[PDB]
Amino acid sequence: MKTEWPELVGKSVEEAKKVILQDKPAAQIIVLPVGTIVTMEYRIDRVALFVDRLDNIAQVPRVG
Amino acid sequence: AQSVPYGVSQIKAPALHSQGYTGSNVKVAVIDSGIDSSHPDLKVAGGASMVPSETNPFQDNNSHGTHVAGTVAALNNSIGVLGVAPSASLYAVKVLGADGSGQYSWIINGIEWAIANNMDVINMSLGGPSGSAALKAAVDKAVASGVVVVAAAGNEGTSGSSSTVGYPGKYPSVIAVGAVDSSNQRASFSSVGPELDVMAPGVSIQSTLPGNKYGAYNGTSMASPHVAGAAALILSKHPNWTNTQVRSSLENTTTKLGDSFYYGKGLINVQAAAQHHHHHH
Ligand SMILES: [Ca+2]
Ligand code: NA
Repeated sequence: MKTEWPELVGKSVEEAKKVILQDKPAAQIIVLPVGTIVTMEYRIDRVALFVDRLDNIAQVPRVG
Repeated sequence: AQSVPYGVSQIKAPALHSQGYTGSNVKVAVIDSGIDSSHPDLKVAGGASMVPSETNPFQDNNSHGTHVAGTVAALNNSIGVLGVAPSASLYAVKVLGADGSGQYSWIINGIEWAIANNMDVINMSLGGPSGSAALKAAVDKAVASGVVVVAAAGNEGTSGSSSTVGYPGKYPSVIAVGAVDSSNQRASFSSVGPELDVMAPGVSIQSTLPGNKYGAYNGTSMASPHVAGAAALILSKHPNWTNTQVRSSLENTTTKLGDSFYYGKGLINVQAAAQHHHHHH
């Protein structure tokens, strides 16, 4: 079971969503700016995507 | 009938309650997504919002801050859950929007508000992978000012021999808290490293949710308020103890678990912390 996507760093947010939804179709995806502070709860159903100001992935996506 | 979530029992908070100490007159800022002040199992004493587009700190559009608040201080009554420090003066310092995220300057503004309003304890169930000089300066100033500052260690799990504790937990002035389950086993997501200080329950933690609901959440976010609530119990029993002393009392009386890289000093034990003489059990 895949829970991290290091190969998506540097890709567009659009390609990242498509790939994550192929691997985990029930994923609850949220897009946030990289370099913010966020809640520290753990949700097995969630994949947060952290993007730079150009909307490319700037941190390894993972479940949580 | 009220229920006592297992984690409140596991850190031995009921021993303090039976001695008569419940966090009365101790001011605790939950620096987070707000707190739903309409919940009948919470009493919110005050607060402020640093989120430019969400100006009401007593409206929690995410749910996270309300859950964290209930672990700190859900009321002692015949409903819902019981908090670690059910008489604490609870302050909603909203620095995260509905989406669970905040700018560094918003978190810093909240820490500054807490200092200016004489908070005794700050809980920050929040984090990010990078620090900043201004963030470190804010937490250091709060600690220099006498505030006990507690944060989630992060949910990054393991990465070989590398530390995965996030900020502000990773700063020396902040107590970084990892998560265990009811068997005292580290949760697989709990961050690791030499900055991990103590552990507290962070798996399947029942607490208050907005709109008069309850539910079980997971995370180092859930572990952190057990320690912030414990700090408030300790201060209610020893109101002249400094933050330095409160911090040492929690660190020095943990139940040691595994290696410190994974478990820090072990599970907090607030009964032992609130005695005069401290040792590990
Ligand atoms: Ca209650
Ligand atoms: Na720290």
